[PDB]
Amino acid sequence: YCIIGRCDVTDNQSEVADKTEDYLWLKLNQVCFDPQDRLTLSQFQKQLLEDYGESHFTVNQQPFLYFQVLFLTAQFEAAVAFLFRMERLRCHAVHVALVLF
Amino acid sequence: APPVRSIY
Repeated sequence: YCIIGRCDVTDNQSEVADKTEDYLWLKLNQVCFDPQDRLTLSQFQKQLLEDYGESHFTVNQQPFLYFQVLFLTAQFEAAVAFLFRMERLRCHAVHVALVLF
Repeated sequence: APPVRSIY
């Protein structure tokens, strides 16, 4: 219902969206464009990394999980710098920067 | 309260 109506943005529907990708997909189907019970890409993209930074998404020591969160929200610079710090994934982060360049 | 469990 609230995937069709883009409502109840605060309720993460955790009963059915238990994975991270299920959350991203749940919200990107809820973002809106031009006051209550409404979320926009700017709020969502900022809300995610500002409040729930790397710390929240890298506790499982899985780096790509956070990268996908930033890249699939149009925050390409964040995801590039972030992934560029993983000494094992420097190569990959430089190139995804070149492509964007 | 988003989960941190990656789709595996």
